[PDB]
Amino acid sequence: YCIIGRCDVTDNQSEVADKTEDYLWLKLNQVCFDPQDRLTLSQFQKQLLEDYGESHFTVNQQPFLYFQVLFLTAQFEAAVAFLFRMERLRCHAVHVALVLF
Amino acid sequence: APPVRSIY
Repeated sequence: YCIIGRCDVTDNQSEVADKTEDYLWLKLNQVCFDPQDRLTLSQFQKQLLEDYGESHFTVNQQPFLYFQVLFLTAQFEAAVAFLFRMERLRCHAVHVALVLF
Repeated sequence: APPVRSIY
């Protein structure tokens, strides 16, 4: 219902969206464009990394999980710098920067 | 309260 109506943005529907990708997909189907019970890409993209930074998404020591969160929200610079710090994934982060360049 | 469990 609230995937069709883009409502109840605060309720993460955790009963059915238990994975991270299920959350991203749940919200990107809820973002809106031009006051209550409404979320926009700017709020969502900022809300995610500002409040729930790397710390929240890298506790499982899985780096790509956070990268996908930033890249699939149009925050390409964040995801590039972030992934560029993983000494094992420097190569990959430089190139995804070149492509964007 | 988003989960941190990656789709595996």
